[PDB]
Amino acid sequence: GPLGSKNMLLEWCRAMTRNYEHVDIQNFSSSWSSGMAFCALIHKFFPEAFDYAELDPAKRRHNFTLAFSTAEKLADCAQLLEVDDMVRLAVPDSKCVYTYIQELYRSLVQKGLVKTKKK
Amino acid sequence: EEEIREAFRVFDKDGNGYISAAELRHVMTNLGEKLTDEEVDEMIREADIDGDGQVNYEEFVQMMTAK
Repeated sequence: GPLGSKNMLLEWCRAMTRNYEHVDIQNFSSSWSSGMAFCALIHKFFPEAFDYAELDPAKRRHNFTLAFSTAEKLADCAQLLEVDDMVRLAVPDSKCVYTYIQELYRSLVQKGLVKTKKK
Repeated sequence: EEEIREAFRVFDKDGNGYISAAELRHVMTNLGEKLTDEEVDEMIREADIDGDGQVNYEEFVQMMTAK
């Protein structure tokens, strides 16, 4: 189904999900409750950001902060989400996540990061 | 006028205002516009496409309603 903005990012992130374990992005909500999803994505673009293998699902309190802060530190990502907010709610809104990844994606492409595959 | 917004709103499953250049062209041809592919590319070449990846449809809507 190409007719869907959310579908574009879904397959995009899911493509990287095949290169990870303990993570499965079914939807932009429940699948992000693990927190690791954020770090997995950031780690894929920034290998020198942190060690994903050293990250524990129980370290969710620091996981969100690590992902957000590092992304904002190396890619000046707009902090539309909060650590406390995400942990307290557990399940974030798909629109909030979409917008976060939206600007992030744009920022990565304009900096020649996502365009790592030409033809 | 809202029909144009809704047309893009069907594609934009979140309501942000940003879509792909590929989907954008599909909406333009879906509306049954009387513009050729050449003209589409003309406007496209005068916009941001191969830069950030997300094309704001709002710009096209306004432009279309002006002409």
